[PDB]
Amino acid sequence: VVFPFTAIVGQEEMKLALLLNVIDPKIGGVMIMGDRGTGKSTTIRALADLLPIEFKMVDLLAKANRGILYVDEVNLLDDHLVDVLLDSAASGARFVLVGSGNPEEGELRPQLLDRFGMHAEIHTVKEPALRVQIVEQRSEFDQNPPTFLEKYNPEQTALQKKIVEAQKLLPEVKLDYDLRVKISEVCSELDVDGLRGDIVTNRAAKALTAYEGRTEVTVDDIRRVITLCLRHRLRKDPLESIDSGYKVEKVFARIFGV
Amino acid sequence: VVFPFTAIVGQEEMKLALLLNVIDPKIGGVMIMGDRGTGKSTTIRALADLLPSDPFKKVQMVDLPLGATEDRVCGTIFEPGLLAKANRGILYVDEVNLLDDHLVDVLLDSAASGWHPARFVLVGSGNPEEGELRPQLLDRFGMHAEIHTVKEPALRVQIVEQRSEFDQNPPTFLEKYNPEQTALQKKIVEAQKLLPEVKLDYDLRVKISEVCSELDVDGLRGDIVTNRAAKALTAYEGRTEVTVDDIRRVITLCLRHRLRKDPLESIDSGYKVEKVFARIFGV
Amino acid sequence: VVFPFTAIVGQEEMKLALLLNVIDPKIGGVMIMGDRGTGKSTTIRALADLLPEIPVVANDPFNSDPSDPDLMSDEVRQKSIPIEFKKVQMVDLPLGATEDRVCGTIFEPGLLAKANRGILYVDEVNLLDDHLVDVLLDSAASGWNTVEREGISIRHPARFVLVGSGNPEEGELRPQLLDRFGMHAEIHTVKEPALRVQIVEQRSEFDQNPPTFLEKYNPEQTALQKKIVEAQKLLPEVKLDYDLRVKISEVCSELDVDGLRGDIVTNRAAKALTAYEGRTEVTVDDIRRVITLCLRHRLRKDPLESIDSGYKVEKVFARIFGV
Amino acid sequence: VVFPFTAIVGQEEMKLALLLNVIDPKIGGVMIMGDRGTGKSTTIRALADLLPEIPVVANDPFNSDPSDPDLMSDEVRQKSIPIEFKKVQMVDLPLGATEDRVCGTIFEPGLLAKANRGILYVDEVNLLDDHLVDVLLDSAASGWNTVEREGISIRHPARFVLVGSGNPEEGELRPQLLDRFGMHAEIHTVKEPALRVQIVEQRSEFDQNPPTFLEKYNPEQTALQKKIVEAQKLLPEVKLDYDLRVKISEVCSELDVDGLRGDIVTNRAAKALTAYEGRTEVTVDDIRRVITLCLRHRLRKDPLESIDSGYKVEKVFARIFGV
Amino acid sequence: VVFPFTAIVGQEEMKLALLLNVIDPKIGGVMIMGDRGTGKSTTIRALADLLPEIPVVANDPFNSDPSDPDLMSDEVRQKSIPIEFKKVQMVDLPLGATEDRVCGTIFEPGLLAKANRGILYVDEVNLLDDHLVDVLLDSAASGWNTVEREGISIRHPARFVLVGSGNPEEGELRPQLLDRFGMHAEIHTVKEPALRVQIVEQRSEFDQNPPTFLEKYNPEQTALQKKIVEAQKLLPEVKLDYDLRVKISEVCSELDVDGLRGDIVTNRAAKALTAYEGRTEVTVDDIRRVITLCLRHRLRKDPLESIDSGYKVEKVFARIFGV
Amino acid sequence: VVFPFTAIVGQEEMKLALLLNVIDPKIGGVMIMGDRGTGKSTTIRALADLLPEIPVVANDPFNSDPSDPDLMSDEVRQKSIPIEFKKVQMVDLPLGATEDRVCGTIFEPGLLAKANRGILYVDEVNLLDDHLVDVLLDSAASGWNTVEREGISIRHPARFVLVGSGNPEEGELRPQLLDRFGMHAEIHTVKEPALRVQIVEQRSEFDQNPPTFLEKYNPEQTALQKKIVEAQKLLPEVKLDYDLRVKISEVCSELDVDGLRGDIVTNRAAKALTAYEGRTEVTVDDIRRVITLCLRHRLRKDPLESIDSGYKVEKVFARIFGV
Ligand SMILES: Nc1ncnc2c1ncn2[C@@H]1O[C@H](COP(=O)(O)OP(=O)(O)OP(=O)(O)O)[C@@H](O)[C@H]1O
Ligand SMILES: Nc1ncnc2c1ncn2[C@@H]1O[C@H](COP(=O)(O)OP(=O)(O)OP(=O)(O)O)[C@@H](O)[C@H]1O
Ligand SMILES: Nc1ncnc2c1ncn2[C@@H]1O[C@H](COP(=O)(O)OP(=O)(O)OP(=O)(O)O)[C@@H](O)[C@H]1O
Ligand SMILES: Nc1ncnc2c1ncn2[C@@H]1O[C@H](COP(=O)(O)OP(=O)(O)OP(=O)(O)O)[C@@H](O)[C@H]1O
Ligand SMILES: Nc1ncnc2c1ncn2[C@@H]1O[C@H](COP(=O)(O)OP(=O)(O)O)[C@@H](O)[C@H]1O
Ligand SMILES: Nc1ncnc2c1ncn2[C@@H]1O[C@H](COP(=O)(O)OP(=O)(O)O)[C@@H](O)[C@H]1O
Ligand SMILES: [Mg+2]
Ligand SMILES: [Mg+2]
Ligand SMILES: [Mg+2]
Ligand SMILES: [Mg+2]
Repeated sequence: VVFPFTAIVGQEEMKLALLLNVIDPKIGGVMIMGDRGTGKSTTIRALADLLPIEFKMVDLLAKANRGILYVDEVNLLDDHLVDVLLDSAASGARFVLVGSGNPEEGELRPQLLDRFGMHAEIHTVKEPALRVQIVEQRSEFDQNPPTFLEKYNPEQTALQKKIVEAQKLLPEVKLDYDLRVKISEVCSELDVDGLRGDIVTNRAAKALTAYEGRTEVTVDDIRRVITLCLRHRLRKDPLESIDSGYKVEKVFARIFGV
Repeated sequence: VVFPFTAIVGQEEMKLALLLNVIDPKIGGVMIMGDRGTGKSTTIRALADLLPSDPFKKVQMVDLPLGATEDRVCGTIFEPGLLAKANRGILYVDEVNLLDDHLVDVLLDSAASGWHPARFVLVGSGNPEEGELRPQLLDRFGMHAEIHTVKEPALRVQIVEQRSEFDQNPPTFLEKYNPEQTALQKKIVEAQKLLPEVKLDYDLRVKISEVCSELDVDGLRGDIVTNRAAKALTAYEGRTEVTVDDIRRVITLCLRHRLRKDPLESIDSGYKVEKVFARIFGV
Repeated sequence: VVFPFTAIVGQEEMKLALLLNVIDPKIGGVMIMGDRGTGKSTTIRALADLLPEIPVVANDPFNSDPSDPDLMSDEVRQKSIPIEFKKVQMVDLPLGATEDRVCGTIFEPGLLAKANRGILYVDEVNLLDDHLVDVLLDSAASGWNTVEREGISIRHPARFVLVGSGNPEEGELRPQLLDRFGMHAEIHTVKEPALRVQIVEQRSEFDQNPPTFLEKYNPEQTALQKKIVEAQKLLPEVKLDYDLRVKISEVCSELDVDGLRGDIVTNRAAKALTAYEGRTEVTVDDIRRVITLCLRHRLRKDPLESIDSGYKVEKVFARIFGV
Repeated sequence: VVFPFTAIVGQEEMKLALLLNVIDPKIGGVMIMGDRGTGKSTTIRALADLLPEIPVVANDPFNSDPSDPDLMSDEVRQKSIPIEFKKVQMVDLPLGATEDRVCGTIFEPGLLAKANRGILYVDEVNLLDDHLVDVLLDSAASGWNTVEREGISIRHPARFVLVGSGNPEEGELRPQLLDRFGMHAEIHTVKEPALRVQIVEQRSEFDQNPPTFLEKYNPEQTALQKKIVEAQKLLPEVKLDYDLRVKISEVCSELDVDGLRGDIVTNRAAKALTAYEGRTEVTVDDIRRVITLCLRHRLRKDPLESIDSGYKVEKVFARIFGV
Repeated sequence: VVFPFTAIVGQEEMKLALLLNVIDPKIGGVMIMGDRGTGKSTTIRALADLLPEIPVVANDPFNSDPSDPDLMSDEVRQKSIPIEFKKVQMVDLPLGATEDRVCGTIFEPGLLAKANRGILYVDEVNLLDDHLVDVLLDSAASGWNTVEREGISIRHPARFVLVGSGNPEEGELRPQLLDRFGMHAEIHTVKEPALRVQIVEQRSEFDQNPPTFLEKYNPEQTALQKKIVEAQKLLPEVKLDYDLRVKISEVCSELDVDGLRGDIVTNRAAKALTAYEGRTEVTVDDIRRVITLCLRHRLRKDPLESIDSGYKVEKVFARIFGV
Repeated sequence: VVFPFTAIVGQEEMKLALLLNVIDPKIGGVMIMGDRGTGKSTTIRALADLLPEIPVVANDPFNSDPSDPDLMSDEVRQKSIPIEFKKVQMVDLPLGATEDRVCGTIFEPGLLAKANRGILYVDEVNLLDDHLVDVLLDSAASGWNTVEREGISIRHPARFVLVGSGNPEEGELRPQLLDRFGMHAEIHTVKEPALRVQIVEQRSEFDQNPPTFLEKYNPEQTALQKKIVEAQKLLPEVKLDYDLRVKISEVCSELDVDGLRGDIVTNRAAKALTAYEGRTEVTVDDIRRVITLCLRHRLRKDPLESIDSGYKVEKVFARIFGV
């Protein structure tokens, strides 16, 4: 037995990315770097559950037609891994290319690092009140599993209903041409080395609206996903005075105005 | 069903070289150069559909993964190998530099030798930004193209929309793009027969040999491919002649990669060739 | 036929860690590194006698337990005889060994197969080849055997303690393997002349005639055999106050430590130490005797180590608690 | 027929540690390192002649002790008799031998099985192979061996002296195996023409006629052989006075020798040397002759400093005792 | 279909070296070296067609002389006759070959057996090093190949011209393999604009139709492998004057080459060349035509000045000879 | 079928050692280093057909000795028969021989056993791996083999001369193996033009016809066999008086030589030389001719100094010999 998806607290970057990937798998995969203790492998296994013939998870070549695939070892991979990711999003086995990375040791190669389309980072909690909450939850889980999940059972049905309703809202796009020109302009303003970025963000932010249930796409929607998919492609130079995400925010502000 | 070879926005450098190598099997391949993206792989797979031992069906494109050995490459036993599939087809090599072996040398040697006869094309790619190939092994390739990322808002949105369109309805689009594709196929079929009729003046041969000799280019490989490429281009334009202008359009990208590597200063690659061409010609 | 446990002179810190870990297997193992001599394993191999007893289903090569389906083997899960008194088994692997014995060979029983609910001892862990050491990282932290190859599949629970020793002036395992071991303790050399004379005389005396000497120490050691079973009974009665947890999670968070890996063990180590003493409540003193031992190899900082890690932990503890 | 022992000219220091090890088969081993030549490898192979007898049961590859019911290896423990006296054996392993015969694979007896309680000689231990050296790293100084190659996992007694030679120009020993040996003796070439003439003449004479050369020394060899047996029975009578045991321990403190192993071996050898002379009361100037050659290779020091590693031990000896 | 030899334009030096090596198959081969292009690997392939015929025994795994020697090689010695009068073959080895394949294993012949008394072509000799270059250091210059691998033990005759090429900007060879080569012919690319057009036209004409090209050159080329054969019969009739031989060694000693192999080669090459041109005598001109490109290969490396190769040899030859 | 040994032009010093190593086959060996060419590997190979005869036991592969001490292997020693008077042999191992055909395993007779009381020619000894040179290190200078690799436990009586060649422009020998060689000789290229003319003519004439050359150089060779047979029996008659044996060792003491093996060889080589010129009394000029090449390499190089080895040895001779 594993935690339900509504057990992780505070840290929420991966949730948005994984839920966006689940609704539409055309984006690709997600690359996450973080420590070996903060709980990267625990939260993902939760997402394996509560996933909506009569249909109702793979860990590292044929049984991948439905369901995500977790690698756990791609970071130290030297080569070949390119073959599996190319073959995945090439029709003749659609699945989510969720992956695990570490800030040190293997960092992959810029030739491959631009085949994924999503990237989020992990930061420390730095909160005594929250850490004791997590410790208490883990302890009461360890005391006995079965009664713990039943307590959090009610919200899982609501989450499933929301995901199912949002999945079938594909025609809701209403994406404005002027905003498409503006996003292409801001992306092309910095060095991106290809057209991989523009296609990913155009089909990502729109889908976020489908999560909420609205129809139109405004600046607020894009602002929350613009950094998350156009940061690791910004490998300008090792002279990193500040994190590239802040540079993305700077160019975002200088163009739209905020 | 795949993307047609007419909707690729811009990038006339790759298309011209690919067409020339298609209409002239003995040129010796291309080494498309550039950074990531910009449709290196889409164009190659878009070329295969646009196509109609010693003595016929539809052509097939053959590719191999980066991780391979002689178990599949050789195709040892009457088992036919991977190369024994393109008797009238094409073969693709990716990240050539990442393949540290003599297998790449074997493939180059198998070219221009129809004895198992294969007679395919040898498009090369990779090396976005990870060290140039060996100065010897790079000298057995016909022409060296180049790809650069488009820098403009008007096109950058359009291409994206175009791609999105192909995911709205992958079928029901070829008929919309049918008339453009058929025009190119008929033209290339016609041009494949007019080639053995071009005449090159002896006087221009002296001038082109002088142009080659003025540069400190080693060997004679720079004067066995240009003569064929100019004839192929002139035949492609549907004529039986050659002027000084046609050679100019297939000389910069045919001999650029044979130049001296020495970084004495920052002379541009094509600028030196253009300067020499202007110096020894009346253009 | 070996050196009795209650004959070691000095080296108190290692004994405390070993007994604390053997009280409750939810520890994560113990790491021992230090100079030659000083009886690194002279003590570890002496733990065969000082062990409790557990019930095991009869004629079970996998050493399963009554019920406990979560960790119940195949022959009791899908098929479902009486249990009997049995001893906790300690097994060790040599530095030079093949890979056939460690894993399965096809079902044959592997080295880990006859290691459940026991203690795994490795000697000179810094000299083992990387081929074998990459298999233990699979069975550990997963609690399940993996070998199912050769066309026929087989599953097997696997859980041990994995305590080991080594030498610090040759290498330190892998950067990631250090996090598998929950506890880490080091030994120095006692330089008091009287203690050295005492240990030399003790070793010489035992070297004369084994059976007469060991029996002399019988009255004391047996008492320990009837003092460690008390901790395993009073353990599920200790309680922690919110003021204690809010500080055990504050001291760790103040230092640049990996998230929720150091706080969990320190919350389960001191809480068990009282059971060894015999009380039912935890005081501030009990924190001081386990805080240094637990948060040592998690402390990742700059390569410069002019200060002492134990000194840093003690001073931050004093500053936070005001002691 | 090999060179007789009591004919080697000079080299008094090296010609005593071997006898000390022969008298008491528990101290450890003697590793001899010196310049090329000097006959390091001719004394060791000639030691087989001067050799006492020990009792060992009949029809047993392990050569177990008929008494001491705690040392029975495999089946005579279950059976718990043709007791016979026998000469102890000498077995040397070649440098170009694999691990098949060193440990044992099939249960056939390995090379280590054939050298129980005897003498194991290694030639040019400086090189070996850095891979086979690991299996014997822990088998010695433990008294037990375990083999698990295929289908057999049995505990195997193993004890020997592990004498070895070397050359200090092809590398240095690993700082872990260096502590298994007991004493370290250095060799310096002779520098007097008369002795060189003597050794050349004696070698030529032996090469002239092997058999008639032995009779010129046989009574001396018999006389030496009688002395070893007598000193092998009077050993458990000597006794170290308590003040001396405290005094010797303080020497190990000042030199900062890591590990409490130098103290044990230094004490053990002092008793044996006294039994060789015939007395039964150790005294100062009797351990003075056995300390400088036992606290030299265990002395970690500054990379360069300025000591031959020989003056410091005697300086501390003089400071402590006073001579 | 291959490019006819007589159609190759230019390169009047390397053609001479190859032709002089074919007529007298004992000089020691050539080591053609130069920049890219210029057809270094075209002529070698072309020379296969223009080759003579030699007698050989049948059923023999490797070529051998029918009855000229006493056949001290293998069972042909005491078994002593089918002769097929076959043609000498061309054998080449790849850069990725392995040592066992070159010699043999459990008796399967290797590459050496095939390339005996023949032209063994080595591709890019500069890159190959260490492995599979030490075994070749005894098969040549001795005539006998010794194989003592995997128990199999025989003796193998072997001698070959060993024609090898390579690039001049990828390092230089070690001296041991450098002196096994007879001559050393350097290639320089044509630079006159009036000449390259001819090469381009000839290549284009050949590529248009490989047939109807040999007939355009068949009468001319068939007049080449008639002068060579006739030159072979005349060769064992030349008589170099004694006076010249004195002066030839003077150049060698004055230039201070290393060894003595630099004087046996020159005489044989001069005799073969003077037999090629038709006469049955030797003049000064014949020496000057081949001494330039024989000794230069063996000069001493010197980076202290800017003196090229061949220039010094010509200067010394002019100074010591007539004019 | 091979080049005659007595027709070698010049190089007297190389001819001296290869004869002294056959008259009394108890010296360590020889080592000759020099430039390319100059026939280092031609003189050595010509020695095969000029050797004496010794008795052998039946057809044993180990080449035992019937009328000799207890050195007749182990299987023959059970007896203590037919006599054949065979001729000694020389066996050479290649540059890439596998471990199977050096120590021997299966009992398949190894290469060392088949080269007992013979000569082992190690060509190009400058290029040999760190392996295959240790298994050769113990068999020499000890005269007993020990193979314990694959289930076989056999001790072989092995003894050879260990003749090796090579050139010094590719590395330096290891310190241990550099001492097993007996005497070291140097080769320098000839410079007189007339000698070069003679040597070229000789080689060309020999190559012209393999036979009908022994028919010329027969009488000058058959006299050498009876020149060595007589000298092989007068050796155990010559005695060096005690006056000079004291002096020779002094020389070594002055040169700071390492070991006492560099002094035994000279006292034996000097006795061998005087038995070759007919005399039966060693005097000066019979040890002066051999002390130069038997002590040249057993000397500390000390690259700080800039004095050649040859001059230093002769400089100190007159210091104590008054010349
Ligand atoms: N209480 C003690 N303190 C120190 N040394 C002791 C003590 N009791 C025994 N010894 C001795 O210390 C030595 C160390 O024993 P052990 O076999 O464990 O070696 P070690 O050096 O600790 O282990 P390793 O060689 O694996 O590092 C032995 O000689 C042992 O008799
Ligand atoms: N007292 C002595 N000191 C030195 N050498 C002696 C002495 N007595 C005899 N010798 C002779 O000196 C020689 C030394 O060679 P030996 O085989 O003993 O060396 P080793 O110990 O194997 O040397 P290495 O250190 O090179 O392995 C032998 O010929 C031996 O007979
Ligand atoms: N006389 C000639 N001189 C130079 N090139 C010639 C001559 N005759 C023909 N050629 C042509 O010149 C070209 C040189 O290419 P080729 O393959 O022979 O080069 P190469 O010397 O073998 O090169 P590499 O060093 O790369 O192996 C070929 O097309 C060959 O047909
Ligand atoms: N006495 C001699 N001195 C020098 N050279 C001689 C002598 N007798 C013959 N030669 C000839 O000199 C040449 C030397 O070549 P050889 O093969 O003997 O050299 P090497 O010493 O074996 O060389 P390497 O060091 O390459 O093994 C041969 O042609 C040989 O016939
Ligand atoms: N919400 C949470 N916040 C903090 N820590 C958590 C949380 N959930 C689980 N953990 C802890 O994190 C552990 C998993 O750490 P994780 O980083 O996934 O390991 P790894 O990176 O080695 O796979 C869990 O076993 C638990 O102790
Ligand atoms: N006309 C076009 N010009 C440039 N790029 C294009 C065009 N059409 C599609 N693409 C892009 O090319 C990408 C795939 O090719 P590419 O990434 O270049 O392959 P590779 O990375 O192997 O070179 C697609 O993601 C697509 O967005
Ligand atoms: Mg230990
Ligand atoms: Mg020795
Ligand atoms: Mg070539
Ligand atoms: Mg030779």
